[PDB]
Amino acid sequence: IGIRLTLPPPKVVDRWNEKRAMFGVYDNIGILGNFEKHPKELIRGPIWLRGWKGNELQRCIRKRKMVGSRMFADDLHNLNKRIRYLYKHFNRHGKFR
Amino acid sequence: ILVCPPLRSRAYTPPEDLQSRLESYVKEVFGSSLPSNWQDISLEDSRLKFNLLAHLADDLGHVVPNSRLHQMCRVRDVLDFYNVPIQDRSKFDELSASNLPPNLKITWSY
Amino acid sequence: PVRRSEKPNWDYHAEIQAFGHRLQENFSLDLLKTAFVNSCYIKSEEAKRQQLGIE
Amino acid sequence: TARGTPSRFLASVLHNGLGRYVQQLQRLSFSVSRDGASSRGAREFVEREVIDFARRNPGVVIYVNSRPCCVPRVVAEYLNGAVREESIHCKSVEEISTLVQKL
Amino acid sequence: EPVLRKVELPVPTHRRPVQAWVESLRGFEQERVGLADLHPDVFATAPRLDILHQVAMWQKNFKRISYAKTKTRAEVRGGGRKPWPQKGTGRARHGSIRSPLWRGGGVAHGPRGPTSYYYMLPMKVRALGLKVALTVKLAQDDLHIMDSLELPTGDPQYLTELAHYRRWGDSVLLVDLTHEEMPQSIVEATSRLKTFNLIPAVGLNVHSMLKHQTLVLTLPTVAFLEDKLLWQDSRYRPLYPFSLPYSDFP
Ligand SMILES: [Mg+2]
Ligand SMILES: [Mg+2]
Ligand SMILES: [Mg+2]
Ligand SMILES: [Mg+2]
Repeated sequence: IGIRLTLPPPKVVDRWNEKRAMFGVYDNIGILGNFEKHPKELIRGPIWLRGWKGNELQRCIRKRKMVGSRMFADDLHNLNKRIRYLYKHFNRHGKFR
Repeated sequence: ILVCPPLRSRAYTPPEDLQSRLESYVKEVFGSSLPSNWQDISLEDSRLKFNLLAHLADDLGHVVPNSRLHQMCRVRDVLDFYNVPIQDRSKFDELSASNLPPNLKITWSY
Repeated sequence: PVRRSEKPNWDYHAEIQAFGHRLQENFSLDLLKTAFVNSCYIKSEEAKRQQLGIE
Repeated sequence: TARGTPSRFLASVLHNGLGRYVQQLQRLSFSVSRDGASSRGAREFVEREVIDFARRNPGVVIYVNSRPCCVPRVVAEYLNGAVREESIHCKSVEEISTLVQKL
Repeated sequence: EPVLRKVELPVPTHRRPVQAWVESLRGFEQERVGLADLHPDVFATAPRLDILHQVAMWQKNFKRISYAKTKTRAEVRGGGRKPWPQKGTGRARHGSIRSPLWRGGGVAHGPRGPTSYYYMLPMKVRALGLKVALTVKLAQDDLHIMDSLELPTGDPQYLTELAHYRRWGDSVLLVDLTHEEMPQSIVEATSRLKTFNLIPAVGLNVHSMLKHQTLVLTLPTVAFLEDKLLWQDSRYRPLYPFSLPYSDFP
């Protein structure tokens, strides 16, 4: 049997949050703040992909270039093997060549 | 200190002396003559338009909305607006006040 | 099982009127409402109002 | 399949067309929502067509409950006692009119 | 005396301006203290809900970075040698544990790394979305334009009772400009309310305008909006980004 016997506790969500109410504020800052900032300078994330979409191979290459001088050892080796595998995949296997 | 003047109904019924009242307040606001077509003069002058619509909204209680504030170019247009009338009963109050048959009952759990 | 009078969607006057109408007949509704009561129901309702003592 | 479901013989309920024809429908119990997009077709049905439907065949008693529900329904009760409950969840006005006419 | 606000930008030869009432917040029923007209290219564009959907979904998804990650079959711990050699026993051929078939294996096609979803619309599309959303807020009788946000008291019950009396809505987005001339009364009022919001005019956006029921602008705000949004019409190619000098552009 997979199904649960009792229905779950009620998940109550506050739609008038602090974060939900001011979502999208200081977006659209460049257009009507005479272009002092870009809207991509509002992004808060990893230091390599802040305003950059990328592939899986391209994300790994960019992370190795911008950060891989200060990564941990096992994480750096795993990133090396991932870039090797993804090069072998994208440039040799698949349909549509 | 200034708390709670009561809410006002949105319903409206235009009175029967609407023509005399409009001509009286146009004579009062514009300070001009009748000559031939009082209901064809324009309201591009925004001070005169504001004085007319503010005086009417003070008197009759209904006020022109913004989407209809756009479309008033003549006094014929505000005369055609003040013959519209609307009604602010609920849906259930309007439904039970229709000619319901003897075999249709409705209830409201709200 | 319970009577249909005790389930939620129920109105007596509309049911008597529809009972008159679906048989394609014209009953005078007072005589039909007279016909649907019973002597046992009368005695039981007065027994219920007297065990509680309500006039 | 026919071996897996029950079966009955073709029958009238109480010899309808012999004497007088009687409408075999007793009730229609409607439960629609005030707010909620799933009950929009039923909301418009209660607006425009249930009054003419009630005037059309007066043997039927119609109830509209107007209850908060994620799926609106119609319960059709017949003379022999059977109860048929159908969902009018996200349907047109024409589909609901077809459904209550077939019921 | 009445407050009249004529548009200072040049209108086209046809296409006369659209108007709106000027309310205030000092009194309790002080609506209709003046009458303003607005630029029809900003407040009367075509309704265009496709552009609303484009800018709304861009605004929701361009900031998103999802930090989901699972371990592939090369990162799960262990799994080196070949268990039960290829031809001897009668089990199924396997070359490593932690292959994705096994319990405790790595995922075959799972999420990979912190993935970004960044893309930018052309700026004319975003400005067109703002003009479209202002027009949609006007035509459905939702927009209200004030002379100055100033309450007499500065307590939130006054603000919510006034918004109830004027039949605005359950939520309302209040806009002032420049974030420093916001007076103390409205700030101390709406700093506690949960559905009423103050933003500077730089932070106007399609998502907050759709999320809140009405939208309350100011007369310096509507002049600012007309200038910044009409500048996209009649503008050249960039030639370098507009933060650089450009003799006309401040
Ligand atoms: Mg390994
Ligand atoms: Mg192998
Ligand atoms: Mg695992
Ligand atoms: Mg384990």
